[PDB]
Amino acid sequence: YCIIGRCDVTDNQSEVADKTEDYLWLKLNQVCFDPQDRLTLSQFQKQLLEDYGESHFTVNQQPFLYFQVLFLTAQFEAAVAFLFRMERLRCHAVHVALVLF
Amino acid sequence: APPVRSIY
Repeated sequence: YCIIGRCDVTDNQSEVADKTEDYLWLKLNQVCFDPQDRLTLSQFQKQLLEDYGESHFTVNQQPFLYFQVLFLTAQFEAAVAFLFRMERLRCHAVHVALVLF
Repeated sequence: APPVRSIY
């Protein structure tokens, strides 16, 4: 219902969206464009990394999980710098920067 | 309260 109506943005529907990708997909189907019970890409993209930074998404020591969160929200610079710090994934982060360049 | 469990 609230995937069709883009409502109840605060309720993460955790009963059915238990994975991270299920959350991203749940919200990107809820973002809106031009006051209550409404979320926009700017709020969502900022809300995610500002409040729930790397710390929240890298506790499982899985780096790509956070990268996908930033890249699939149009925050390409964040995801590039972030992934560029993983000494094992420097190569990959430089190139995804070149492509964007 | 988003989960941190990656789709595996």
